[PDB]
Formats: sequence, C-alpha cells, structure tokens
Amino acid sequence: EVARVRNLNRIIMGKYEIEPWYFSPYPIELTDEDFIYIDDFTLQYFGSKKQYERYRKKCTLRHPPGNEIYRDDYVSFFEIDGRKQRTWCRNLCLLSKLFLDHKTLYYDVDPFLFYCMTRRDELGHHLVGYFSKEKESADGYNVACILTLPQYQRMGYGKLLIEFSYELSKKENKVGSPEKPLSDLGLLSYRAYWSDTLITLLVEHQKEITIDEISSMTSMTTTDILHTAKTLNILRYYKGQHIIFLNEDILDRYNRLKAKKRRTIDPNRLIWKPPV
Amino acid sequence: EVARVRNLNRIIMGKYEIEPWYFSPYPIELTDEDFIYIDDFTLQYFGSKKQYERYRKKCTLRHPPGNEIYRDDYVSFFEIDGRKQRTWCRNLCLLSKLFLDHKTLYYDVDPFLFYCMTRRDELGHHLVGYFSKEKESADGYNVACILTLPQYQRMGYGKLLIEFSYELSKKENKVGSPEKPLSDLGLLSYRAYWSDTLITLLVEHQKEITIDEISSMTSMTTTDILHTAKTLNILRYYKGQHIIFLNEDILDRYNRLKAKKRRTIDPNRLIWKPPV
Amino acid sequence: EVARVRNLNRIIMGKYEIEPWYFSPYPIELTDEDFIYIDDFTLQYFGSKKQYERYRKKCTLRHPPGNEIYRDDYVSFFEIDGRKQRTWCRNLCLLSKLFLDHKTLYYDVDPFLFYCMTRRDELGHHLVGYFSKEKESADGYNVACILTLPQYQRMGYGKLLIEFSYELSKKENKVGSPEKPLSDLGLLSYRAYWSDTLITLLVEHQKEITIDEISSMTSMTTTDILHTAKTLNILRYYKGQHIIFLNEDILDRYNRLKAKKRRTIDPNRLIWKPPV
Ligand SMILES: *C(=O)CSCCNC(=O)CCNC(=O)[C@H](O)C(C)(C)COP(=O)(O)OP(=O)(O)OC[C@H]1O[C@@H](n2cnc3c(N)ncnc32)[C@H](O)[C@@H]1OP(=O)(O)O
Ligand SMILES: *C(=O)CSCCNC(=O)CCNC(=O)[C@H](O)C(C)(C)COP(=O)(O)OP(=O)(O)OC[C@H]1O[C@@H](n2cnc3c(N)ncnc32)[C@H](O)[C@@H]1OP(=O)(O)O
Ligand SMILES: *C(=O)CSCCNC(=O)CCNC(=O)[C@H](O)C(C)(C)COP(=O)(O)OP(=O)(O)OC[C@H]1O[C@@H](n2cnc3c(N)ncnc32)[C@H](O)[C@@H]1OP(=O)(O)O
Repeated sequence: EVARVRNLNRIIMGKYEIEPWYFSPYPIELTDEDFIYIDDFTLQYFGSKKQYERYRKKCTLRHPPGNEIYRDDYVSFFEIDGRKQRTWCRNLCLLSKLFLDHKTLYYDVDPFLFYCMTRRDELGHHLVGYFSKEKESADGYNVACILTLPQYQRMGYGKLLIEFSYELSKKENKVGSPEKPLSDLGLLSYRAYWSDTLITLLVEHQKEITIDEISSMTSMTTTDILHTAKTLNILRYYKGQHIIFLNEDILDRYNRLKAKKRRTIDPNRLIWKPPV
Repeated sequence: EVARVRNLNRIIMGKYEIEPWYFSPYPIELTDEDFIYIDDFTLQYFGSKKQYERYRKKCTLRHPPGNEIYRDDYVSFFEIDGRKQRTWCRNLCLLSKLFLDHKTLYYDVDPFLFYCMTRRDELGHHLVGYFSKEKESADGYNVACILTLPQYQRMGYGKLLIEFSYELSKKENKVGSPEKPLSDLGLLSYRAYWSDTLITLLVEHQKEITIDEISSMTSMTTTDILHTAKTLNILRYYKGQHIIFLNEDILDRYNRLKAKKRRTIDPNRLIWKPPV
Repeated sequence: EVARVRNLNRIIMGKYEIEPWYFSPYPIELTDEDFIYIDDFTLQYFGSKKQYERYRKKCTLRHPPGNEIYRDDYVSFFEIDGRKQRTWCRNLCLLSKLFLDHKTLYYDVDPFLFYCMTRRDELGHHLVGYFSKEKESADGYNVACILTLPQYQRMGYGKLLIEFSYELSKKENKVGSPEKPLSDLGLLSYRAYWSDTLITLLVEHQKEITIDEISSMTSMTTTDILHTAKTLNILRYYKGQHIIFLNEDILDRYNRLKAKKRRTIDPNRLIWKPPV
C-alpha cells in the first residue's frame, strides 16, 4: 500500500484545465488526487466534480458581485468592496496567488477595492481579469495587484485593466503608479502601456508636450513619464521647460500600434464618483 | 538519446509518497529519476531504494534524538539542541524547506532548539511535526519555524505544537509570539489558536478578564490579545481597565469547540526547567 | 472539449531535457504543451521543434558572443558587456531564472558584465555556466549572480567560476565578495571554496599567514577570511597580529583535496586589464 499525498497540480475552471505557477494556501485536504474545481462565477473551490455540479445548479448571478461602473460593447468593469464581499474576494485572492510569487494574506480583504473585468458575448459575462487597489494608500499606489487569468493572457486584456486604473486616478484628480516591487511580467506590461500612451499623445494631441501637460492628461507620475521618455529618446528642453517631442520613430511606432486594431477604454463610459 | 535531468517531484517516507510544494537544496545529483527516499526515523535521504533498505536494517533508536520532556497517552515531545545533533537537525530542515517558501540556511542548526512531536501507537513513535526556537531571540520570538508533515496535516497536530510552545513560555515567565512574517497557513493557525484560547478562558475561568490576567495565564502578548479580542468583538472597559467579556456568541463558539472532542496539552506533564 | 493551459515543465537543450526548479517569465503563449526548445548556442527559445530546427541551420558562431579573455586546455571564459549583447544576455537571464528563487528583471542587462565559461572538446565549445557582475557595485560585490547549468552541476565547474571571479578582483587590486543574500547552494559552494583556498595556502605557501597577507593573495575580504578561519579552528595571535596556522587536520584536508585531482584556474592565462 502506497498512500499518495499530492500537491495541487491543476485547477478545472469551466472548460479550462490550468496548471498553477506557484503554491496557494487553499484550505483543502491533501489527497491522492491533484486537481480541484473552481466555479467560474463564484470562484468557489471543490475537491469533487460531483460537489461542484451540485452547487453549479443553484441559482446565482452570472457576473462578479459588485456595481457595474463601466460597460461598453466589449467589456464591463465591476467595483467590489472587499469588506462587503469577503467570501468572493477571498476566493479571488486564492486563485490569484496561484500565479504570483508573493501576495498579502488572502484572508484579509477589507482594506481593498477590487475592479473586475468581464468580456461579454452571446453566452453572457466571463471574468477575464482584475486589479485590486488599497482604499487608503500611503504611497498613492493606484494598483495593488493586477492579474489576467492565464487562459486569457496575451489577448490585450492586461492593457485594458491598466488603462482603466488610470481613468480612476484621472477622475480622482491624482497622479498614481502601481505598487512596487512589480513582477517582471507586470513591469514589462506597464512599460509597454506607458510607451504606447506617450506615443499616442504625440500623434493625436500635440507634437510637443510638457511634463505637467502629460501628467494632467494621463495621471502618470513624473518619474514614470521621465523613465519612459528617456527610453524612447524623446526628452528635450523647449520654451524654458522639459518636453517630449514627436519624430519619425514615434510616427512609425504609432502606425504599427494602430495597425494592430486593439480595443481601448472609453473615458466617457466611466460612470463613477470618488468616495469623497 | 535524450538525457533527462529531473527535479525532485516526490519523496518516499514510510508508506507515504509526498509531492513537495517548494524546492529544497538536497545535496543530491540530478538524474533521470524524480524521487528520493526519506527514512522516517533518521530523516536521511537516499537516491535508491536499495541504499535506503541497507541503512534501514541498521540498529537505530525509533524516535527523535533528544530528551523526552513531555509524555501523555497521545503524544511525546523531544527537545533537541541543534548543536548536539547537527546531522539529524540538518536533515529535518531540508525536509521542512520542501513545504516553506523561505527558510534560513538549512546547514546552520547550532543557534536553534528543536521541539519534535511524535504520536505513539501499537507500532511505537511516529514523527508528525515540530517547531524550532532561537536559543536567543532579540525579539522574544517563542517559535522560529513550525511544521506539521503534510501526510498528517489537518488532524489537530499544529494546534498542539503551538499550545506546547506557549507552555514553554509560561514556564519561562515570559510572553512570546511567533517570528514574523508568517506564511498564510501559519497565521491562520495562530489566529484560530488565539481565538480558541480566549473563548475557553471566558467560559472556564472568569466571565470578565483583564489584559494582564490573560497575559499571565497564556503568555500571549498584548498585541496578539488585542488583535484577537477586536476580531471577536469582546473588548471593553470595566473597573478602570480593558477587559474581554463573555457573551452568547462566545458561549456558542465554546460549545462547538468542545463538540469537536480535540486533544490538548496537559501543563502538568511538562517536566522541564528553563536554562538559567 | 477540455482546453489545457500548461506551465513550462521542461526545456529541451541539445540532448538534455531539463525540469525547471522555479518559474521564469518567458514571453511565450501558454498552450496544451509543456516544453520549449532552448538553442544551446544562441539561447533562443522556441515553441516548436520545427521552428527550432529552421533557426539551427542558420550560420552562427559556436561560442558565447564576447571576448575570450582566458583559454586553457580545459575551459575558456568569455567577457560580455550586457549593453552590447542585449538579446543574448536577456536569453541567458531567462534561462538562469528557472533555477533561482529570485532574480532582477531579466530584461535590463545594461548594468552587467557576464563571464561565461565553456568546456571545449572534440566537438567544440559547450556553455556550462556563468557569473554576472555589476559594472559599478556600491558594496564592492565581485559576483552578482552565479550559475552552473543543471546538466553540468556537481562536476567542479562552480568552483572554477568562483576562482575566476577572484582572479578578476586580484587583477583589479581590490578585495571582493559575492552579493548577499546568497541561495543555500551558493553559500555552501563559497564556504567550500574559501575553505579549500586557506588550506592550500597553508600547505603551499607558508605555515603561518596574516590576514593582510591572505587578503593580498586571494582578494577575499577580512570578514570571509575570519568566518572561514573560525570554522576551521585555525585563528591565532602570533608576532603581534592575527594569523591562520597549519596543523595535522589541515594537512589531512589538503591531501584529500589533492587526491580528488580537480582542475583549477591558471592566473597566468588571464589576459585582461581592468577598465580604467
Ligand atoms: C502588482 O503589483 C503588479 S505586478 C504583478 C502583476 N501580476 C502578475 O504578475 C500576475 C501574472 N501575470 C499576469 O496576470 C499578466 O501577465 C499581466 C497582467 C502582467 C499581463 O496581462 P496580459 O497578458 O493580459 O497583457 P496583454 O495586454 O495581453 O499584453 C501582453 C503581451 O501579449 C501581447 N498580445 C496582446 N494581444 C495580443 C494578440 N491579440 N495577439 C498576440 N499577442 C498579443 C502583447 O504584445 C503583450 O506584450 P508582448 O510584446 O510580450 O506581447
Ligand atoms: C513560522 O514562522 C511560522 S509560519 C510558517 C508555518 N509553517 C508552514 O507554513 C509550513 C507548512 N504548513 C504547515 O505545516 C501547517 O499548515 C501548519 C503547521 C501551519 C498547520 O498544521 P496543521 O494542519 O496540523 O493544523 P491543525 O491543527 O490541524 O489545524 C488545521 C486545520 O485543519 C482542521 N482540522 C483539524 N483537525 C481536524 C479533523 N480531525 N478533521 C477535520 N479537520 C480538522 C482545523 O479546523 C484547522 O483549520 P481549518 O478551519 O482550516 O480546518
Ligand atoms: C548569487 O548571488 C550567488 S547565490 C546564487 C547561486 N546560484 C544558484 O543558486 C543557482 C543554482 N545553483 C547552481 O548553479 C549551482 O548549484 C552552484 C553554482 C551554486 C554550484 O555549482 P556546481 O554544482 O557546479 O559546483 P561544484 O563546483 O560542482 O561543486 C558542487 C558539489 O559537487 C561536488 N562535486 C564536484 N565535482 C565532483 C565530481 N567530479 N564528482 C562528484 N562530486 C563532485 C563537490 O564536492 C561539491 O560539494 P558537495 O560536497 O556537496 O559535493
């Protein structure tokens, strides 16, 4: 007799069978099986397909449990107060930890707001990703953690999440930046976003733009703007202050960007007021 | 010809075949096999079943190599000076690292005492878990690391380990708390222990108890007591100082606790004097 | 229909099929397969054997892209400026992260020099390992990261890498030490190197040696020398200063060392000048 004591090697979420990148503290018994079921609406975990099915039949809403503060023909965003949806948010944090090297104690969700993005199609809502945000951040971080579910990665969803986080900051009349340190995956996504943003501004708004003007338009911090401008070699001094400027390289990058036919966030569709 | 260079994907310990959660620096060659044998008495590791068997036949004690400072009809605890049992303790630390995200250099065991708990039955002693403790802690930490072997997890052993660590502190006439930061699994276990402890005191000892009284009786720190009391909503001011108090919720939690018929540590059976 | 979304569970490098120890941010799509190909010359990654083959046929150099600053009948070392070989060095850093718990953002290679060691035989050059080094280190660290590829580990290559790093420091007229914190594997390798070095000096150079003399001869720091001397019990006071001294234990260790017939670095074959 050999008694197997297995690690969690796969989660079953709808039709997807996903392998974790890191360990996550699901409060489950270790057994001779190496899978659990994750319900794609409730995020509840189950050791058995039968227990999962039983709960699946129950009458539940088919989208994240919060206020829909943005809705276009491609995506919705739901704003959730961790304190008001403890169970669901804990479940979200356990799922997220499978794909992060480190993360704060999953159980304590009260200090956070969660902004969860769904794609909608003929079958309704499907959660594709989220970012959390501290209700009160000493450092003015506008994102605490950010995740695109692995089955949906590299489809442009992460960039939509980041863009949305800056629309919140703009509505708040504040600059902001993601919490440090960032994973390599996160930092490379932010650098691409920051780069695409400056490039788009230079072609669509004005050929020369000051640091203050960029900050006002984007809610990016001075530090992130300067780092990005130096990487693109577009930092100059004109009319007594620092600017970024348009050149052939930037025009070329812009046209390649547009060629990709990506979706973006429409600021006009954000129906939201800061807490005051 | 394909030469496979495998990671350690399973350890064989008695009848158990256990999958690691994290990497551990066993000083072994990488080969086309992905298992090692861990002897459940010596904790020695072997690349081959045959080498393991050879050493298994040798005449060895059948419990951890230290002084038995506690023995009841359910468990024993052995106190081991890392400096006096370097090999065995190094082996214990390698095994433990398989289930921890981080851990101090496994090789340097001299600064630690190890308290190892066995379950005893008709077959003798079986190591189920341990906690280490710094001989000298600047922060007064009463536990450095704590582990229940995975094949024995979720059976109540972790709570026994924690309870024992506080009996040491009480005998020492000191308050103490586990080393921070704690893993999520560790912190949730401590919170349950702290919660069960306050609840039991309120039903069994006195309906209202001051912070000083709790600390004296439990060796819990002021900080851990207050955090726990606020979570349970039982913090008040009475007769000129802060207390915790009994209510219907607490009574209900107590009866559910007792219903579970758990084993506890008997302070009378701890035969031990602090180093002086 | 079950859609599998797999983690990277094996890399194929020449004839070797290697299992990663940790996650690494290869910018690849997650699919129903769990392998990638790593070209053993370019370090480029490929999702398909066919794409790999296509690029393999192209005319490339068959050794690392830098200056060969050391060449004996066993190994070569190539010095590479990260800024001058960004692609190759990024690829090296992704490969290395598979075997490290943590590592700086793989993409930013400009601040580093890479010293890459090959073994040469009838088939030419084979990369077996490397160490990186900050062009400018505030702490005077003489190694930033160090790695022997897993298929080549425990063959003595790591010790050659370390020995080479100290020959650079000696040529620079500086003491140095590896960046902290070190992995357990790294620290145990350094301790063995430091120990073998002091033992060899005592038998081959002088029976009693001062701290200054050791530092001058080895580029080891005072701290690493004292730690190593205390571990070996060879620290004394003689003629008004601290020394290490030879004894029977040391002689015995030396003869066992020589018995192993290891290769070493020949300082005479390092053809190199510091940047000035
Ligand atoms: C916390 O502080 C922040 S740091 C922690 C970040 N989270 C984290 O590490 C969790 C795991 N990672 C992720 O969740 C995920 O990697 C993100 C969230 C970091 C990024 O999410 P996405 O994958 O969704 O990002 P995208 O917007 O898709 O961009 C990624 C790359 O994929 C390419 N892409 C995009 N759309 C594409 C289509 N249609 N076809 C092909 N390729 C596409 C993008 O170009 C982009 O960058 P690359 O140049 O590498 O592709
Ligand atoms: C260092 O600083 C400390 S932080 C590092 C902690 N270590 C660590 O992370 C290593 C890996 N983890 C462990 O070793 C392990 O998870 C512990 C030691 C943290 C906890 O050990 P146990 O698993 O043994 O703890 P228990 O006392 O069993 O309690 C755990 C949960 O299981 C439930 N339980 C208990 N007995 C049960 C029976 N008979 N039947 C069913 N369930 C039982 C308990 O209720 C308890 O909490 P849950 O509410 O999640 O169950
Ligand atoms: C950064 O700051 C530094 S800390 C990060 C270090 N890197 C890291 O962790 C990455 C992963 N690890 C490695 O790459 C690797 O483990 C090293 C680089 C740390 C060590 O490399 P090697 O494996 O090549 O080291 P060696 O010189 O081989 O010595 C290792 C042990 O193997 C034994 N050995 C050596 N030659 C042998 C032959 N011919 N036969 C049998 N055994 C041999 C050595 O004795 C040595 O120590 P042990 O006593 O454990 O063997």
